[PDB]
Parts: sequence; C-alpha cells; structure tokens
Amino acid sequence: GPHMATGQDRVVALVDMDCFFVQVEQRQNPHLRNKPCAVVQYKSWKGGGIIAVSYEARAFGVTRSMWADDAKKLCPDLLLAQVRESRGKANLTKYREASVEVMEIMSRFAVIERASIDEAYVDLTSAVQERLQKLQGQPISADLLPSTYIEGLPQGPTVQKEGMRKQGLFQWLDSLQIDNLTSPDLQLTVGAVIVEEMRAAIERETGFQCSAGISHNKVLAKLACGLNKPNRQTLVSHGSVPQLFSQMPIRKIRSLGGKLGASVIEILGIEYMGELTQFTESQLQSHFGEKNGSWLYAMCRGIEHDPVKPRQLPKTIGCSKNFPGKTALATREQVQWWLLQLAQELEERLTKDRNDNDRVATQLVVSIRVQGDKRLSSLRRCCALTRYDAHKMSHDAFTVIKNCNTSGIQTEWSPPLTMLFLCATKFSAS
DNA sequence: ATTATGACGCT
DNA sequence: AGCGTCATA
Ligand SMILES: [Ca+2]
Ligand SMILES: [Mg+2]
Ligand SMILES: [Mg+2]
Repeated sequence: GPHMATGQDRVVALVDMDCFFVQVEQRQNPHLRNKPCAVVQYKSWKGGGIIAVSYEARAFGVTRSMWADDAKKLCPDLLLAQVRESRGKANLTKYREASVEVMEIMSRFAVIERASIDEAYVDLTSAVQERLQKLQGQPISADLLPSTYIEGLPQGPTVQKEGMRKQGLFQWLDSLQIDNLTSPDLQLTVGAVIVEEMRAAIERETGFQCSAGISHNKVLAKLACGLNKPNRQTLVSHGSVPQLFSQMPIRKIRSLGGKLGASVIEILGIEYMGELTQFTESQLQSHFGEKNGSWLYAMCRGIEHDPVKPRQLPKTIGCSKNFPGKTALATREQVQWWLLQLAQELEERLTKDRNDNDRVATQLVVSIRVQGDKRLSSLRRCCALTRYDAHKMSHDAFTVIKNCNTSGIQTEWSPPLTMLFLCATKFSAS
C-alpha cells in the first residue's frame, strides 16, 4: 500500500513528426500541400517504393512499403515526391537536416533523447516544477490545452470529435487539484501545457506539424502519442492505465511488437497488456528472463524506469544499399565500385559531422548480404577508421570482406551480394 | 524486389 | 567481437 511505488516520479513526452518526409517535401513544394501524396525511392521498379504517406492519401488505403504503381490503383490522383539520388543510391540528407531543425528547437525546452529521425523523448520533470512555481496555485485554463486529448475521458454523462475532445478535457480540468504541487496528475497537465508550447514553436519556426504523448515514462508517452494523430497530443495518466490496457493488444507496446510479444501471447495464452497483471514477477521471469520478466511485471501496471538519455546526435553514421533479385553484384569490379560510392557518401557525411559536432568516428563496420540468406545481414566485420578518406575506406572494406568470395576465379564474385553496408561508429571528442 | 537506416541485447 | 531483435522514414 504505502510502500508500492507507482511510477509517477517523472513527466516524459514523446514528440513525433506527422508523415515526416511528406511534410519536408510539402514545405518545399507548395503544390503538394493538402493533397494525397507520398514519398518514394527509386522509380523504375513498379514506380518506386513508398516510404511516407500523407493523411489524405492514407484515407484511400495507401501505405508505406507499397509500390507506387499499386498505390495509384487505390489513389489515381496520388502525388509523388522522389527521394534524391546521389552516387547511384538514395540520399536522405534533406530529411536528416530537417530533423536537426526540429531537434534543436525541442532542445530549447528540455533535454531530449533522439529516438529516430523524426521523434524525440523529452524529460519535462524539471521544466514542470519550474512552471508550477511561476503559476503559484493558478488553475489551468482549457485554453492552454487547445490540441490535447485526455485518454479515458469523457466518461459517464459530443456528436463531433472536437466536442468530445473538449468534454473530456473539461472533466479532467474540473477534477484537478492545483493546490498540490506534487500531484502527478497536475504535473502531467503542466507537462502538456509545455508540450503545446513546444509543438507551437516547432510549427511556427519550421512549418512542420507533429503529435505527442505525455505520460510518466517513455513507453506510455510513445503509446499516448499514437492515440490521436495527426496534429494532436494525448495525456495518459497513471489512472487511465487499467482501462487502456484492458483491451490493448500486447504488440502495441514498444518492444513487444516482434518475437518476444508473440511468445508472451503464446506462452501465457493472453491477448491484452492488462492480462499480464495476473502473473507474479517470478512467473514472468521464468518464461521471459530476469530482465524481461521484471520489465513486464512493472510495465503492465503502467510503470517503467528507462531514462530519457541526454543524446541529440546519432551514435553511428551509416550508408547502405540493397541489390535485389537480378541486380545482385557478381563481379569484383562491381563490388569495388559500389563500396566506393558508399564510402564517398560516408566520407561527406563524416566530414560534415566532424565540423558540426566536434567528434571523430574511430571504427568502420562492414556488412554484406549474400544471395539466399533471409537475414538482414549475412556477415559483419570491423576495421580501424583512421582517416576520413573514401578510397581508403572502400579499400579497407574490400579487404575485410574479400575472403567471402567463393568464386575460384579472381574476377568473378559468388555467391552474388544483395546488400552492402558501411557504418562509422565509436566516436571520440575532437 | 520495400529500402535505408539506427539503437541496443546476448554471448 | 559478431550476431540478433526491434524500431522508424
Ligand atoms: Ca512520424
Ligand atoms: Mg516516428
Ligand atoms: Mg510511422
């Protein structure tokens, strides 16, 4: 009772750009704004692979991973923007730079952990205390929360969505105890006020819209964020957890979307996150290991302790290309030419990295896939990375993988390579 | 013939 | 170290 920690110690947000690559392209080309549109890479094979989709286009059933030709069957007027190509491969620089724009804005408000090219966790705990002292027991106006949903509300005794949103928000605010600087619900609420401000600043200064989740930890924040998209934010309180989890498929929780989540369902014979509460910590540990077992026991109760790491910059810089089906590399000349193209992009990105961020990578990781293997990577090998020179890097990469060539002939390569990957890692200050 | 990434766990 | 898992545009 009095000694059970409830995982209400922090306020954590997760900010996620809406259809991010699409917005980057729409900002640049106003003709694409407010239309069904998608971003595609390459174009010759089935019109190109779709990697991002506007909300207008999703309404027609267009999705990521769909071939553009097939998307056009669902959405004939679908508009397309193509990822830039350089050195014969997709080049994602425009999106990486747009991401930096957003991350630098977020960093003005609080410490952020860059979770992906378009999302960051924010630890608001400190910022909330501060704001709480400026407010001095002042109630929080619904006006300060114009895009916020309160998960689980309204309840009890509204035909249209904005009306529901507001009814829910009013119930929440009318119940709030602002007299108490340590109420976790109040802290979450102040968190949401800050996130409205952050989101306003991002949109003002970049033109990009985003959604966000505000809760007591990263898993709940991430889940919350997806509840109302696009261009909205969702507060998931500790109290909302039991109802929310009672019908929440296990696979929806971050880290449970793959094989572990599949085994939780299979081994325990359950479907929903809430059903986990009926097992002891020991039981969960026996099936899923000490760490996972402990994590699951706490998580199904809405509790998680993973910190927002103070890290705004990626830890690795990598360049990758697939060579699918008939394009698999089958000669030594080919392999060396593409290792060079990858190495040239990598050098360019590394040099800029060193200038902007005062660090140097020290390890080069080389990875390939061979025709047949259904794994992302067939083989990984690292070497020293002593100079930012593409010719040297490609030469070193060739050296570490060349023994993979089955071909008895020097000039031929077998089995053919269907993927090449160069990654710079292990940065040190400079 | 989704592709191009990126973080982190296990042994 | 090299491999696997899980994630996102
Ligand atoms: Ca997004
Ligand atoms: Mg995202
Ligand atoms: Mg997405």
